[PDB]
Amino acid sequence: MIVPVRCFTCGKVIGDKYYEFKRRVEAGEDPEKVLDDLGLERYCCRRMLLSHVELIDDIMHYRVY
Amino acid sequence: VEAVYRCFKCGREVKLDLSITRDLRCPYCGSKILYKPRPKVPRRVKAI
Amino acid sequence: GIEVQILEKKEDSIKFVLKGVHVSFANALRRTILGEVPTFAVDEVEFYENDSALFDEIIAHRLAMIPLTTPVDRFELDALELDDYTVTLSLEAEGPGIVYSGDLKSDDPDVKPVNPNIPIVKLAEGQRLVFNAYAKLGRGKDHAKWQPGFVYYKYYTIVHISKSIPEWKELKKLAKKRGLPVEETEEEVLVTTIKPFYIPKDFEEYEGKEIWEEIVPNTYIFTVETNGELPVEEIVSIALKILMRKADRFISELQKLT
Amino acid sequence: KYTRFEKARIIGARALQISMGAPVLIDVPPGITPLEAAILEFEKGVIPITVIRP
Amino acid sequence: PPYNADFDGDEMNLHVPQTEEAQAEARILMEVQNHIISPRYGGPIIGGIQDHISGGYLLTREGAYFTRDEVEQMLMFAGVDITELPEPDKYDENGNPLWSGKTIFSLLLPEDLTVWYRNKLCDEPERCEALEKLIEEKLMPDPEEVRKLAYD
Amino acid sequence: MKIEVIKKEENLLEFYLEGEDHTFANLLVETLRENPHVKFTAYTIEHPITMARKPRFRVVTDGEITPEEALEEAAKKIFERAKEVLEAWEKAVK
Amino acid sequence: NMEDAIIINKASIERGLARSTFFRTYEAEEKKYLGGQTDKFEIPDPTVRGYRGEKYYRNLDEDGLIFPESKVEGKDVLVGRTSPPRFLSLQERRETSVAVRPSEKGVVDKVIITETGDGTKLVKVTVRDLRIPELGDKFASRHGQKGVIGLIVPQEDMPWTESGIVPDLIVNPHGIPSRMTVGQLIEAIGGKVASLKGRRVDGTAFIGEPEEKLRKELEELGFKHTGREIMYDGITGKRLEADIFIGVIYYQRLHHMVADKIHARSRGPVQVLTKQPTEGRAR
Ligand SMILES: [Mg+2]
Ligand SMILES: [Zn+2]
Ligand SMILES: [Zn+2]
Repeated sequence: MIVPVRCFTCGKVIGDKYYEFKRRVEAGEDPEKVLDDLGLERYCCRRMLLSHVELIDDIMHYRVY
Repeated sequence: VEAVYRCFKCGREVKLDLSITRDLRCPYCGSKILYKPRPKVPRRVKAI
Repeated sequence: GIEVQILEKKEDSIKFVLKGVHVSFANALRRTILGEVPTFAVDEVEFYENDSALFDEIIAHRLAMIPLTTPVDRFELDALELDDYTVTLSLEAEGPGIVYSGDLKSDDPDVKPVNPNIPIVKLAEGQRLVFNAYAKLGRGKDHAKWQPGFVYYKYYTIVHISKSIPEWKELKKLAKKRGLPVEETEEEVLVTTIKPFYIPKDFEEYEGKEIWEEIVPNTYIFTVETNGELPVEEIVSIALKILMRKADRFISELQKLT
Repeated sequence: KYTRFEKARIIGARALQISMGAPVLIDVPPGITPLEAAILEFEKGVIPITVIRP
Repeated sequence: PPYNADFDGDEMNLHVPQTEEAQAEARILMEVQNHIISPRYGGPIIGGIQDHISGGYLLTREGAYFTRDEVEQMLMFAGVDITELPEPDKYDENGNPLWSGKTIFSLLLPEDLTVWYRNKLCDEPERCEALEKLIEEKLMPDPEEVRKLAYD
Repeated sequence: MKIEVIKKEENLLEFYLEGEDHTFANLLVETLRENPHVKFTAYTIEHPITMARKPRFRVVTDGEITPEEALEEAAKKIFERAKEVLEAWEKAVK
Repeated sequence: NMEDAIIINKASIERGLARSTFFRTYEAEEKKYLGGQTDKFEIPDPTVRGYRGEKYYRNLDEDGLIFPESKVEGKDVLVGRTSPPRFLSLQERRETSVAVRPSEKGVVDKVIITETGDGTKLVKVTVRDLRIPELGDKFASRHGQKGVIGLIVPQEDMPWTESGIVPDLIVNPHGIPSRMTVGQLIEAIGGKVASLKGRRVDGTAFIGEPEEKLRKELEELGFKHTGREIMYDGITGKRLEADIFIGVIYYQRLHHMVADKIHARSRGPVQVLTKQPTEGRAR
């Protein structure tokens, strides 16, 4: 429901780079250039950022106490 | 046996005794749905 | 003789060439780094309040996944039996906002999260999250949470491109584009495979008979990177010292048979 | 000579006899189970049960 | 194959006999190694499938050769109680010894087995006909004569 | 690490090595194969799940030296190579 | 991995791959019988008939309801409730507590108290259970290829490509020719092409991106157009003889988990009429 901390395959921590990637790719910058800037060489990491969907934001509206 | 509960809609403190209560409802809103709040004792979870 | 040559060096990655070593020892070093080098990691969490949208077992995993720095001087990281020293991480948050790894407060100044920007959980208004997390030394084979980084290697190979090919200039341009060292010679172009080099579709016919390859024996291009828990040089040294300690213990146990 | 049905029947009878308290006619390794004891007696040839054939 | 089972979600039941006679019946009549040959057509029902056949072809195909470590490791993995490697089939450049797949496979067969037939890979009947002629003329051909006419 | 002997002969030694896996076993057997007096040597994991930490070994020699002595020689060569690699790493990294 | 079995990496599982959670809701009514007799939520006294072990009431509150976030086990009581007696006894109260299913386990997530249509109290309790992937769990791609996890392999044993990739999953090459699912092979190339170029690939039925475009684009990025990479064996540390097809494929975890299918009966109870063992895992 939230961005994972590390890539499932290699283990590199990519949890902090999701919002930066989303913002820069929204601004208009080329997604591949943004990924290369962030330092994600192996496509195992790039998959995790490219395919992730943020789903914490629409389940927070229901609370259980 | 008095105990505290949390309302379903407004999520506010409701204190009621179910064993003797006949009309179970939140006093602030007519909701008949209440939660039993989590206890305050610490709980241990394995980080697996 | 045995020698090590550095090719690249940066903040969290080291690239070097190992020479004179059999494949078995190289694979042993890789496996030792992957599984034997110990680090700090969260192993048990004691929640007091958790009103967030995520259950306890998800927040616990996220806490465990965060890398924590590991001091090198204070502990015998190369010992075959590790210490049971425990470091407690505490946190208390409330209200709207994203809980970051930088909000964790540690008992020990030498053990703290490496990256202070990793998100943990989003909290709405009126939501509180209070817990204590206990971190202890552990190895990379019992659980992936204790891995110090990631390591792989490849053979050190030289790809020979005959100039008899009508359009070898395109191959040379592609090799220079990929960033590999190219040493042009007479009738033959030498490409050093620092990084993988796959010939294109149109040149696939020339493979073997004209585009042949040469594997330099006992030479491997290592690649080691870390998440920041330990410097890469310390990781390699610790793995190498564990390799000696295991051999010494085997010598002792074998001598016990007489 | 023996049909597999006869062999199975003989072994099943011997194992039940041994379990119910009959002595073993051959030395056996300790910890063995009665069925294996009966099978051992059989392949060793010490069988006290014979089969009736018309 | 006897169970007609594949590991795509199939569930299979297990039963435990409770009496000594039932256990003896299960042990003597119902052992798996007893039912290798199917009663329907008198042929084997238990046998190698898929990767077994593919690996056998890879091992016994023409041109297959293995090194010292590969031979030792594969023999130890198979469980063969060997304590001395046979003579190398060929010597690689740099002086390394090599063993063919035929030699490795022959260590699993009984010491006195003899048989010949045609397999599904037959594509040039002349090659098979020559071998059949050589075997027919004398019931024991010279192995160094067969190895010149060896065909997959 | 424990050594549990399964069986032994005039020139054969077969033993478990509990607390180990392919990482050390493969290196040890590959070091052993360099010794000219070792006729046959190999290891295996009898089951990838239950015997994950119990690699079974077999060492056979030609009688010139005891298998227990060849194991000592291999384990000493391993230590020498590891140390001499570490020195080069230390000198090159700084 | 033969006969449609699959092999999965241990490290990836430990990092949060296919990890799932299971939910189940229990229900308990405080029925009101004719003649004024009624049930009641309470701690069952040892006097009452049918009183199970005190061990099973370890996680109950004085109002008769379980504390949320308390971990429970098999046949543990969630809601304690006593019922009016049966005339064969007398001056007794039948124990009619609602308990966890005999083979299930987890943690109580939430407790809800409501009123039915007739005003009687109604309590619903949901128990959540973590389900880490294990042997026997079923995985299926969307091309109809399905299987179960045959083995969980440590990361250092898995082979790695010379470009630094470790497979998350390994499948047998034997089912591909018989199943004739070329679309899965095309999706394998397309996934890596999308993950390498930084944007998703359209896979519409009859107007999706053609195979030849993807093959050329993969070669443009520096890989081989066949999708084959050189890997090194994770045990011997030397490269395999043949180039290996590796890509990225969408896989789904099915709700056929072995934790819900395993079932064993020693003696159990018996049916009233035929005096034979009952039917189903639940009883
Ligand atoms: Mg099936
Ligand atoms: Zn990655
Ligand atoms: Zn209310």
